[PDB]
Amino acid sequence: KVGGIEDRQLEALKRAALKACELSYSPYSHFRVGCSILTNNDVIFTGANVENASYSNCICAERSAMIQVLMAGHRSGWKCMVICGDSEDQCVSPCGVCRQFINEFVVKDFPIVMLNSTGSRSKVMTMGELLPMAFGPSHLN
Amino acid sequence: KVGGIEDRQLEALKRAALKACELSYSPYSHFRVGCSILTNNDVIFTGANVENASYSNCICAERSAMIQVLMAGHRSGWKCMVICGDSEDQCVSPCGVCRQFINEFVVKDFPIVMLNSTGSRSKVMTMGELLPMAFGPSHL
Amino acid sequence: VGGIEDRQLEALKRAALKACELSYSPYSHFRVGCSILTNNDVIFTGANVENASYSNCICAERSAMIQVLMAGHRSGWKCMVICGDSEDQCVSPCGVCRQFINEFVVKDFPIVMLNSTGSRSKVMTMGELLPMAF
Amino acid sequence: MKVGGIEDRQLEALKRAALKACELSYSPYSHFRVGCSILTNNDVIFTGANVENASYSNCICAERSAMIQVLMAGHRSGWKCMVICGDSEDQCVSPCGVCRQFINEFVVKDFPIVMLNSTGSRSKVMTMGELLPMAFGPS
Ligand SMILES: [Zn+2]
Ligand SMILES: [Zn+2]
Ligand SMILES: [Zn+2]
Ligand SMILES: [Zn+2]
Repeated sequence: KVGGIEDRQLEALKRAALKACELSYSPYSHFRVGCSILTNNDVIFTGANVENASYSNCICAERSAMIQVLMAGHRSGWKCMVICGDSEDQCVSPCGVCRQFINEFVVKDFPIVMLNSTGSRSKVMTMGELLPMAFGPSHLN
Repeated sequence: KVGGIEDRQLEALKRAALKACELSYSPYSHFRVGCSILTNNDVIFTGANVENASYSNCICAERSAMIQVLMAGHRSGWKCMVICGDSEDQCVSPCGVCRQFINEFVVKDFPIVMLNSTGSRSKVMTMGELLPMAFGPSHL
Repeated sequence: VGGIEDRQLEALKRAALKACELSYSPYSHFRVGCSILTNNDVIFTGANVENASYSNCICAERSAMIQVLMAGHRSGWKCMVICGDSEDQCVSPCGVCRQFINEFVVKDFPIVMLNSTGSRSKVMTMGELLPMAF
Repeated sequence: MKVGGIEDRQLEALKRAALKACELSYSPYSHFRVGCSILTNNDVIFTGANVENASYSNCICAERSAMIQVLMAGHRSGWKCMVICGDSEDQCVSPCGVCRQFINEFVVKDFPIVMLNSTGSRSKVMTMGELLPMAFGPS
């Protein structure tokens, strides 16, 4: 149940993620996704997916949330991320594009909580687990 | 230039875009770009480019700025956008990816102001001029 | 089309129309086809490829360009035709594709856009479609 | 033996094709070249290289270039193996999250992905399932 995070904080994060879905702009898939991030200063940021007529332009909820955090000055030290989506049964897991984005700013043990639309199903995995052998700045020279 | 927008607001937009470059995360290209957007109720949002080891994952300043706007619940009626980048002489222009993103939320007369790195010069173009015969929902 | 022999343009339009059969689009069901004429007067074709993650979708224009580039033609393309799944409206390239094309062609590069059947056509240069390119 | 289900000759041929595919790379911004090779069910080999753009967001990795080739050739599934090799000598080139999500759309969980360094010195074999767990895929 996510180490390094108070029960109240985790409860708050999950509430923030479900509510973030309301900010979704998805007139093409109609599939809404919400995401919340807890900073090292215990501040909560939220994001939602934003689609576009040109499908390549879609921005996921996770990336929206991270953009918000980064623009607010929080370069690192994030404590947790919660992702919630309009999936009735299965939990919403971040897509590869988002995993690559998250990997750029968090430590290997960074916790990512994935929920289904109501939170009746949940899973917790670390950044390291979701993106093994991550491609990073080390591959450049 | 830039009708329907007071000069006071345009000026404030220009400085915000200039200063937005400081929020950039570009440890790879080292090229910084700042963007500011004025909403219909005259609130200013700013954004900067965010790079990634994987070039595919980079987010331009214009898109980071629009994300800020959208996540604040302003899904329509933006009044103007100013882009400023680390370009000595020439005015930084929005790439095609960002033009397509912007086109999704603004009218054709939407003004896009492009500044040089110092903000001593500018060039104004409308969304319609920057992305003619744009791919839109009507097509879908 | 300036500088394009009519037999090349006709062949291009035909290649674009049939290219949409290579499309993988189970999400939008919107099939798009694209063909490119090399300076070599060789025709290459592409179709859109979608993905569960919309961000990963590759348009037909880009699939066609990948094909041309992987064949070793990094310059001198003569024309491009795009055939969209829009019945009564010519399909125009999205901003992402315009930026991609701009990387390899001259400002006068012609881009022909057709509706789903090819009964309607519209031509525009690269420079007209992406003014003041980045 | 190195990779299950793949003959030693085939693989050898794949590694050579991937290394050679690097010369087709268009990378004037990062200068980092990447080559990729794919073995179809039909035993045919396709190759691809990375293609960059002034707008970094528009870059297409070698893995995606090779898959576009395969798909446009009519091979919608049943791929046997994928080989990836980059300019990085001191370590193998692993696919970025973008490519993993793309590959995941067309292959089975046990699909083998071979990663090599610039020369071929180092190598590592991992399956699609290991590279992208809890994948947000078609299934
Ligand atoms: Zn995602
Ligand atoms: Zn851009
Ligand atoms: Zn496109
Ligand atoms: Zn990649």
